[PDB]
Amino acid sequence: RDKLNNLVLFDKATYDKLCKEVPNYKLITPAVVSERLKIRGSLARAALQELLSKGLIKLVSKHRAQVIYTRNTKG
Amino acid sequence: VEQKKKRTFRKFTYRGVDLDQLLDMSYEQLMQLYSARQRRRLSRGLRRKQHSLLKRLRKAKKEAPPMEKPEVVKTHLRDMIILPEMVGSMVGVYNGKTFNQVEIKPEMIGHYLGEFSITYKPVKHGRPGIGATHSSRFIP
Amino acid sequence: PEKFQHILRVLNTNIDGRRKIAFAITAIKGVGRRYAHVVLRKADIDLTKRAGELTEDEVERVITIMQNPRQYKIPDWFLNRQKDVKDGKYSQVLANGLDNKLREDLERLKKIRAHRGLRHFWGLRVRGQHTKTTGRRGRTVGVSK
RNA sequence: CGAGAUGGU
RNA sequence: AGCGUGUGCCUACCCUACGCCGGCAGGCGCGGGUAACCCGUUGAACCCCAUUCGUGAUGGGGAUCGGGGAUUGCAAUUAUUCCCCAUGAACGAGGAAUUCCCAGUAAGUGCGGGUCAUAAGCUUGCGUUGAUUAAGUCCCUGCCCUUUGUACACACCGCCCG
RNA sequence: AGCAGAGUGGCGCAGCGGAAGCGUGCUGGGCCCAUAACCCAGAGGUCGAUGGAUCGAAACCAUCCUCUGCUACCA
Repeated sequence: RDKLNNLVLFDKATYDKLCKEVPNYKLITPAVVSERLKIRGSLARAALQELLSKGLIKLVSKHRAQVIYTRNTKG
Repeated sequence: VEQKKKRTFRKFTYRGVDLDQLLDMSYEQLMQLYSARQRRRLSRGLRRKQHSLLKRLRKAKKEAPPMEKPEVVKTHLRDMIILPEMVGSMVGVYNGKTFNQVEIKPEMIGHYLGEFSITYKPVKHGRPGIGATHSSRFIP
Repeated sequence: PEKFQHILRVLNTNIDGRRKIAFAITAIKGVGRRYAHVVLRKADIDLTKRAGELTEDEVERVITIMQNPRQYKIPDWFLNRQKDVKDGKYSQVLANGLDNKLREDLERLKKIRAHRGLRHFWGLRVRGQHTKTTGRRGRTVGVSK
């Protein structure tokens, strides 16, 4: 029997990584951000809306149960 | 009674009032202190020939020797509510075959007379008999 | 973030400063989901923040509202102690005060030896339930002699 | 071609 | 959506629109219906669209138990049923075994009728969303027909030896 | 005194340096019309004192304690 320990707010070692990792991923989604950065799904939802208003990522699709985002139109 | 303060002065009362005040109040005032079931029973209840117990109780309170307990009045009326008229009184309440005596403490107010005289014996088990389990079968 | 304090002590009980404020204060006994929302609504606190994001004067505003509901116009029909039997007051009872209020209620029933007080003392079901087939907590007994 | 006894209403 | 019920003939109770008071259960007033005519275009649930939570016995689960308020009734304590704040158990897909099912079917989802002064976790009907796997066999448990053997006929759960 | 065992978690037999060990007894359930055979699951848990390595001590190792067993003696 085991436990995760996901963060509720950022710190600079993980917030600078959020801004550096943007071009690396073909698929951007709250769950893949959560497991890869060790972040709660509600912080992953909030972080991906900021990058969209900064113009750094493209929204592919939205629905109640599933958002989808991708890299900024090249590569 | 065994305990000080209660319904006499300061922080222990019924709903904020003393025993001498509960003995001044009318049934119209008193039904604001009782809870919803006792309030419905007093509001709806004409009490046709159920006042006869209260006459026999106040006779026994009147005619007792000075500083000594009344004799028992014995009754079938298990669904009577304890009124503030009934405190410091001896009642025998029927049990389906016998009368059990009660000394009415003032903490009993608003309860039924039938709540203090119980209709059965607490269970304590003897060993299980034949047929109690699937393996218990008897062949001659 | 501010790296602020993320565990805090409120009414002789510990709150995790890591849940949403309306679900952090329900760690206090006497404070359910329904009552915690109404207290924060009278206290003028935004429900969106984490419990470690409240300032020192914001927690004192919530604590002073929980202990005196009737002066901040929380209704009488909301409260967990109504016409208390010994002194006629209306209030909400919290923390170690709720333990003692139940402790006094069970002894008050036992002292006059009413049927409720005897069922609580013998350890049996107090409300109307049957006892032949449910609530079993002993051991299996064999038929052998 | 494994092992497969017995019989209060 | 679809199937139904409705002023009880001794026996004394029915189904409800609309307005006003109350957080709620509920209360007062005033109309229609003995019914393809009134409740009623029977504004049903799952489902559908948007929000919040974040793998934590957790905002999953709701047993157990304290205090207060209505309604039925001649009477509610061993809590009739209903409403409100609080308390917050076991339980993380279940050992040897074992039941039902082949198409608008299984399973999911809610609504009528019966019993009813008060009241479905039962049962008997109705609609709505809607699959996977088969088109076969006699192996296991049984049924039908024929040939065959018997010391059975109380009929193999039979009869019988030291 | 020479050498060995025990010091339950459930009667009894005492495994091996992993928190029961396995054959057996007891108690309950399945299978059958039913009893035996067979199958499955249960039983509240520092196992005499004092030190030391360990994730760990009835069960890896010291030093004391006591009764048995075979030899056989401080008596």
